[PDB]
Amino acid sequence: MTQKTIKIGIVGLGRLGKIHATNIATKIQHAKLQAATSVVPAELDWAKKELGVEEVFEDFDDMVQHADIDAVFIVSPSGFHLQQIESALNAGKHVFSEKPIGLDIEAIEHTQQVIAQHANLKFQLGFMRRFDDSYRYAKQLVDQGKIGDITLIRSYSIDPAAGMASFVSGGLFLDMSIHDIDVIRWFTGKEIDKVWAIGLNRAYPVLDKAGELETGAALMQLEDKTMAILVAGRNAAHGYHVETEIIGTKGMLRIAQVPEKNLVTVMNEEGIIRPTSQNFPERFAQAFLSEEQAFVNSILNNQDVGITAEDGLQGTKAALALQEAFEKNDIVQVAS
Amino acid sequence: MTQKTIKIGIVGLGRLGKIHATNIATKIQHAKLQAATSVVPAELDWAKKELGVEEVFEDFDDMVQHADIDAVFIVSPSGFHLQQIESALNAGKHVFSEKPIGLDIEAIEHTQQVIAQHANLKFQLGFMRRFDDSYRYAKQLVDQGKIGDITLIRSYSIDPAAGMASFVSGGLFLDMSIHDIDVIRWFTGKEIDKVWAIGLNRAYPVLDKAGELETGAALMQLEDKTMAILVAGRNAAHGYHVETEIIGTKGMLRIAQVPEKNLVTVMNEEGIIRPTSQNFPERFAQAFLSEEQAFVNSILNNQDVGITAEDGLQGTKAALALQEAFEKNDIVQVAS
Amino acid sequence: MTQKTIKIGIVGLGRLGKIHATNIATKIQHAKLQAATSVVPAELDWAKKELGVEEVFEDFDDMVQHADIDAVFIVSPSGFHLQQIESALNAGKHVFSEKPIGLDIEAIEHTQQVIAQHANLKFQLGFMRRFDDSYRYAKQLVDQGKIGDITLIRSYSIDPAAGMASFVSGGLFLDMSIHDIDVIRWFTGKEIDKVWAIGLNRAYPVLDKAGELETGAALMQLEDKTMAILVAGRNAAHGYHVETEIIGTKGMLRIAQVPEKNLVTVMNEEGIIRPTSQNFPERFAQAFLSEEQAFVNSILNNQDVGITAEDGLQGTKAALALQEAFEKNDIVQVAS
Amino acid sequence: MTQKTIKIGIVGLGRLGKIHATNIATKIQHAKLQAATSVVPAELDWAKKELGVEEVFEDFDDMVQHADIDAVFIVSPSGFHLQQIESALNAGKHVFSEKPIGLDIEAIEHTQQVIAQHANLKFQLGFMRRFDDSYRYAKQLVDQGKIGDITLIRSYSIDPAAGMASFVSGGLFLDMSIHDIDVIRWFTGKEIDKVWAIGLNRAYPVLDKAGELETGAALMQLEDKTMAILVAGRNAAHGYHVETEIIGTKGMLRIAQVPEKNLVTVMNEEGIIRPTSQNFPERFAQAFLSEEQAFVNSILNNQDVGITAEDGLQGTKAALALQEAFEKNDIVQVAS
Repeated sequence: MTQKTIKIGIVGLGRLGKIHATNIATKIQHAKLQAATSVVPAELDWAKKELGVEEVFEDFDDMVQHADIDAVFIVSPSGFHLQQIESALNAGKHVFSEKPIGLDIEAIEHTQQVIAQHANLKFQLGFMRRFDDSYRYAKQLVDQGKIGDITLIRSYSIDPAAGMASFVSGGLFLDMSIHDIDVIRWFTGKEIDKVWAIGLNRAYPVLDKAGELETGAALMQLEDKTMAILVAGRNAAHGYHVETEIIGTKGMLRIAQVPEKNLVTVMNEEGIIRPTSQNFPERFAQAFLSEEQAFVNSILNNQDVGITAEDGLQGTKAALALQEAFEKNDIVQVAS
Repeated sequence: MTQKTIKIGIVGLGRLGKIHATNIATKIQHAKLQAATSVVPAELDWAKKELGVEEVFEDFDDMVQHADIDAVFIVSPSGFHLQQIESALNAGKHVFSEKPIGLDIEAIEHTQQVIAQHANLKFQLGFMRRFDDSYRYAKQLVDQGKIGDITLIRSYSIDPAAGMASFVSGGLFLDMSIHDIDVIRWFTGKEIDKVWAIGLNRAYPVLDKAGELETGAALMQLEDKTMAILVAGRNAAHGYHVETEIIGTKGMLRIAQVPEKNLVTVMNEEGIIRPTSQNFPERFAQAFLSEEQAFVNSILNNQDVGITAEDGLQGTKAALALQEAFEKNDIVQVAS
Repeated sequence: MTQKTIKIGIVGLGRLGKIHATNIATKIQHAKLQAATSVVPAELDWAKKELGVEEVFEDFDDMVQHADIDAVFIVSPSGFHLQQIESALNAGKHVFSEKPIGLDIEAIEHTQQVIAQHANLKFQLGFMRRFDDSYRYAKQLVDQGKIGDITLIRSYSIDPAAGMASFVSGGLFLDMSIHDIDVIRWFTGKEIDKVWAIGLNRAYPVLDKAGELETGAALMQLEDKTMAILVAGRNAAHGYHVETEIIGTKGMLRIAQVPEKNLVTVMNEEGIIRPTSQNFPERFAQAFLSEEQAFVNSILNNQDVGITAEDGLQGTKAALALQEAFEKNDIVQVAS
Repeated sequence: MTQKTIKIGIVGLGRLGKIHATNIATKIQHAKLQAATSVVPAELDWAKKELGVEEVFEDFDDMVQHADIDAVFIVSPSGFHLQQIESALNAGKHVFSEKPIGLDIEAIEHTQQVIAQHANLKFQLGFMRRFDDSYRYAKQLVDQGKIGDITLIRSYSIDPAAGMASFVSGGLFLDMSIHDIDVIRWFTGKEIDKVWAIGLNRAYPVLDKAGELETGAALMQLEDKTMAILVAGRNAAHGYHVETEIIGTKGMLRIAQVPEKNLVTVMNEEGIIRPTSQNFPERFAQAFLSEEQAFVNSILNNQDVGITAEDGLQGTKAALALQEAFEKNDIVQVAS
């Protein structure tokens, strides 16, 4: 009977890897988590015991050469994405890769070429916000012309204070802002021209010498003089604050003005309380499932999803520009 | 020059009396707080020292007979309203009276007659919600036909838990619900036919034997089979909860769905917080000022405000019906 | 390998039946939609074509006698639930049944006996709100003692005006309020003693003669003098309004104070807009999936879910009491 | 009897001037609107007829030399503020001046000297947001240490689209952002070091050649590397959007996240609607009254309010810096 099962091998079983692994194994239609790769033995025992993964590997190339798989999910550290993407494509496997695509512009361009040489194989980057129901609803309003042309986008990505102690990386803007950059490109269809970024380690000055930032902000000018504002942070007291505001000529919208946990309002001595989502797995649970299913369906239906290596390239380049602008404390042109 | 100063004498310098007194003396245009009556000497010294009241009295009839006043504000305990209303009108004074108009239906009707015999004098009852900006905005929407005919009104009046200790009266529904009854009559233009009320002293069972209630609820059927729901209480943990919901054939609205204090949203470890108004003087500050100014302006302009003794009568009767329904634990017809 | 696949046969392929069918076939782990029963041929072709159901039946007893199934999902009209429950249990099948369990108290008690005689088989009623994330969050707060003892519950179930034209049944309270009754019992652990219900057909008087109601309201007194308020309706202009408020001695909460569609806020000429969920499949999508998975898992793990025939009985009895109270326009004791 | 009446002369009877005039004449305690100056005769007839102003003048120096006044309210166009401030102080009058203090840094410094030479006379600038109840509530939380040290402030001032047609000035940031600059200085106690501003005329390109901007955005770095973000605009579809967000080390708050008009929520076919405040007189009505009363009380009580010429100077300088940064499309240091 038509359209069978896509067998997937995963690499990277950190927090996010385990979410994708668990989802593929137990929720995603027409998919099997067949293989897993990790350099941490305990992670491979987990894959076998919890998810019943049949083939475990210590090495990614070993998995892609030998495992009974049609596709891979790449959830390794960012420095490994490009080489693993190329290897999987060269072994005839469809590829889902987490963001960022890579860290080095030249290396990324090498991978773009490899991808272009395997056009029959699916390649999808994990910009999961494109699959989130609220982002999609806003995108629809924008596409329908309901707020007119976009004049400004403000996007915030602030991690919960709960993560600061362990955090004390590639930089604040690469870590926190790449989804925001992609959202800006997605909604506008436009590119970013120049940026200025500033930052502070006011709560945790230890990050000064570690090179890092606890909170940063940026102003960006787009190609048609569209404006964008970013805030990125690692120290939100109220939970996981990911919010995107779009201002248009005819209206305005905000996606998660505040990060409401659910439909429950609590009233007590502190006033009126809306509990908040606390972390990315909670906030983006639906989006992760949707992007995984889209990847599997793309293979079965031979239809591209629309999230390209170019989207990856531009994401990384803008983030590098923000980083450079922060270090120089000056305006930087992205194309340079 | 046209339209001079209305000199007012006040009786009752409890919490609410002091608010009206302070407002008349310091905020209200074309008004002077000329006289004050109280059986508490400290209250009269307060009136003299804080507000510069020129004439103090221990007795209301003495004030109305002898003070240089055009009008009175009656803010005494409810059992004194009727006799003070009659005395003031018989002495040629315009009358503002706090709710309730009185407690006894027969006695109230006696006062309605006295009022009818002094039609040249203004008489206004302190149903301040009619002057509140939010209530007025909703009233306007209703009057303009924006929600169609009203099918149901739900109104809550819940005092803050901060007041329970002192509270441990005339009954819960007379105390808390008379404004709600008036709001229902005001918005609908309709009368209440029969009611059932229940109640509980779950947080403070001491009120069982004291006759009182800490929380009560009621269902009411209006003359055209319009529905109304009341909740009254003395134990709100989040502040002063006064909320009115109107459901119509074309739409629905809520006045203070939650009692927002101001425009400030706070985000911290507890989630997203909206601080709340804490007590009636805070919530209804604007309404008190507006009704006081309306009273003064009515006298200067010789124009009736529209809040009549009949509005007072029906308020008290419906509240008595709710009380009776609670005590009998059965449906009571208001007209009986 | 441990714990295989639960094969399910479904009866009833109306709107809700098709949701359960689609979910079981495509989303639920360890489940197969093996069989379907319907008296509408087009529905059986749908089951075969859309979901690949292998065995179709025109008759429920034929399905339960002959299909290769372990369990049934009963989503037929309410008058068929009891007989189909008994038949499935007598044929050794685990049973999920939609609410209400049945319509006749005596007939329901007959089925309770049959259920008691098949204790090895799972029986679960579709009170899906118990599986909804927001309801569960509130339940947790209540269970943890965060609002103290419950003094009052107000619950609204109002269907969108979009459905009125087709609607123009068993009565308004049986149709709309049974989930609310169950929620009240679930949160409190208490039973309902007596009720009064009123109603109106103000937008659609045609329902007067049809016996029906477009909007109704009720006050209920529980066994410990806990209070409850219901509103049920078929004419909400803003979408699907299902809201539950719980007032406790230490706090208060509302589940879906307003029925927010998602995390998107829109700002335009009309003010600040939150779009709303429009219908039950949208609002309770997660809850339906969760209750279906719970049913399958209960069978695999041999662990009862906790939603009993008694919960069904009490749901129907309270709804009948509300109906009787409405028709008599008087207080009715549920136990009578 | 102690503390008499402050007689005030006003200049400028545009929209804002008429608000101050009306307030002083009819609401403010211990104040009389004695005199008015305007070069528009109709405005002087208005002052006489509507407010009963006794002395009208065509010339400001004539008013301050000859009118029976103790103080002035300067609500003329911005280019006249400095010369009118100096004249009033030299004639022994207390001075309230609207923002901005002036437009030219050198000229402003000349006026600062004149002010320093009249220390016995009150001087207050109309930064009314400092008197707004919501801003004051947030200020209190910040002062009490509740959000810790401030890491970022984002402030938006967007005028309603209703004003665009007439608007089609001194620049967008001087017009719209001076209150935001002052708010940033007020809350932080810190100064602004360097800025970058960008802008667009996407809805109304006619403003390109007129020199103006319809929407602009800015990033600012403060002296301790505190961050600030501004958005200024003239084309808000939803009303008057003035919002200030403060992010601290321990928490976050927003003042008017959305510009709620009142406590009324409306539910209809468009979803859940909160109507919005439409213009500055509506939004800041309370603040205008409070700052006027503070000015009068400062004179009566001989106590400075705390809003100085320096606050004015820094407001104008930062706005000029934003303007320069926009024109050059580069980072500008405020102190240069």
